[PDB]
Formats: sequence, C-alpha cells, structure tokens
Amino acid sequence: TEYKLVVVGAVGVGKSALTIQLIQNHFVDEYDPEPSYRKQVVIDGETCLLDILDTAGQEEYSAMRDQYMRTGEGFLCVFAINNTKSFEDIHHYREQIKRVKDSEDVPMVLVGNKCDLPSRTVDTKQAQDLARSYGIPFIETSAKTRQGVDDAFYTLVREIRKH
Amino acid sequence: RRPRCPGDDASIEDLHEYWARLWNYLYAVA
Amino acid sequence: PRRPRCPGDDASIEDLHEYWARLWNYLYAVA
Ligand SMILES: Nc1nc2c(ncn2[C@@H]2O[C@H](COP(=O)(O)OP(=O)(O)NP(=O)(O)O)[C@@H](O)[C@H]2O)c(=O)[nH]1
Ligand SMILES: [Ca+2]
Ligand SMILES: [Ca+2]
Ligand SMILES: [Ca+2]
Ligand SMILES: [Ca+2]
Ligand SMILES: [Mg+2]
Repeated sequence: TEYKLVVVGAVGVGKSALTIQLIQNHFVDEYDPEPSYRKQVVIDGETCLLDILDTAGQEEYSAMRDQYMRTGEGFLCVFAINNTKSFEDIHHYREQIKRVKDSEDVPMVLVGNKCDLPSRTVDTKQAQDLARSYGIPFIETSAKTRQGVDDAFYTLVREIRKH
Repeated sequence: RRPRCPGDDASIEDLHEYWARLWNYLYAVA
Repeated sequence: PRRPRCPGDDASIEDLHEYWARLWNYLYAVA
C-alpha cells in the first residue's frame, strides 16, 4: 500500500535533514552525481511504500502547491526546539492543512526537531500540551543523531491507517 | 534540479521513484 | 489506461505539472 507523507514547517527547522536521514541514513553532506524521496518499509508487520514531500520552507500563495499538499494523506508538522517562532507557527501550519484538505480530521504528527542541540528555548511540556490539544502524537527528533526519526514517520503511518 | 525523464523502458517502480522526485521539484520551484 | 509521456527540454513547469497529474492517475489506475 502507498502512503503520501508531507513534511511542513518553518524555514530551517530540519525538514530536508529529516527526510535525507530517513531515506539515505546520513547527516553530513555527500556528493554523488539523483536524490530519492521514496522508501519501502515494514511497519507493524505490514509493508509500506512511502513517498515524501519535503516542502520548501519559504511560503507563498500557489494553487499548484495547494494541489501538491492536497495529495498528501498525512503530515509531519516540524518545529525546532531552539526556535520559538517555528513552534508558534505550528497553529498556522495545521490551519493550512485543514484548508487544503477541507477537513478537521487529517492524520498529523507534531515533531520537535534538533533535540541534540546544547540549548533549548521550547520546552517539552509546551509541545506535549499543544499536541494533546490537537489530539495528535508528539515526537522529539534529531536529524543529526537519527534519534526518533524512524519513530516520527512510522507513527504518522500509524495515524493514517487509523483514519 | 529537474529530475531526468524516467526512460521509455521504465518499470512501474521506476515511475513511482520519478513521480516522488517530480512532486518535490514542482513544489520547490513554484 | 495509457502511460503518459515525459515532456522534453522545452517543457514549461505547467507541462511538468500536467505530466505529474497524468502520472498520478496512471500509477493509481494500474495499482
Ligand atoms: N544539530 C542539528 N542540526 C540540524 C538538525 N536538522 C537540521 N539541522 C541543520 O539545520 C539547518 C537546516 O536544515 P534543513 O534540513 O536545511 O532545514 P529545512 O527545514 O529543510 N530548511 P528550508 O526551510 O530552508 O528548506 C542545516 O544547517 C542542518 O544541518 C538536527 O536534528 N540537529
Ligand atoms: Ca546512504
Ligand atoms: Ca505564487
Ligand atoms: Ca512572543
Ligand atoms: Ca513563487
Ligand atoms: Mg529544505
């Protein structure tokens, strides 16, 4: 079965880094003349084909982007734990998803990325509270150390399956 | 940045791979 | 269910969008 996953979030929060880690298993830069956005995985004893839309962070109006996002069945909403604006942007991203899907019931996971960092401005309890208020899972991740990365995408698949 | 065409003899899985690439590319250049 | 053709060098972004949409349709159909 096919799963279309869309990664959204403010500029620089780690959308591309998370996707690259999920698919290619590395953080440091590599040079080899094409990137893959598809992965075959087993989740809860059943095989999945995952396609990932790693959205550009810079936002604008676009009917085409709306259609690309509308194609997604589930969404990772990503902020960085050292970026309070990216956290406060999450409400906007959820509203955006609900607009494009024309629904209040869209599979979603809240992701707090960069938990490897030496300092933090967004505390865990804030994010757990917000996710709970949305009725969605919350997962802290690090694209650098790979901590939680599999868990974030796999939990999103679990949410889609329950839809 | 635009993905290369999949190839005339591309398998269904090859097309799936290309499609995911194009999905990302189109979003990026809007 | 006809397989769409990938447009060439001269393709506009809208041409690529059309191919994206037709390919989504085809790949859905043969599944
Ligand atoms: N320490 C640390 N740095 C990270 C992590 N994830 C991403 N970064 C770094 O933060 C920067 C932004 O990463 P990037 O993947 O480009 O984020 P993005 O959300 O795709 N950016 P954009 O919105 O511009 O597309 C890069 O320098 C990257 O190395 C993480 O988990 N830990
Ligand atoms: Ca690799
Ligand atoms: Ca525009
Ligand atoms: Ca403030
Ligand atoms: Ca633009
Ligand atoms: Mg990026």
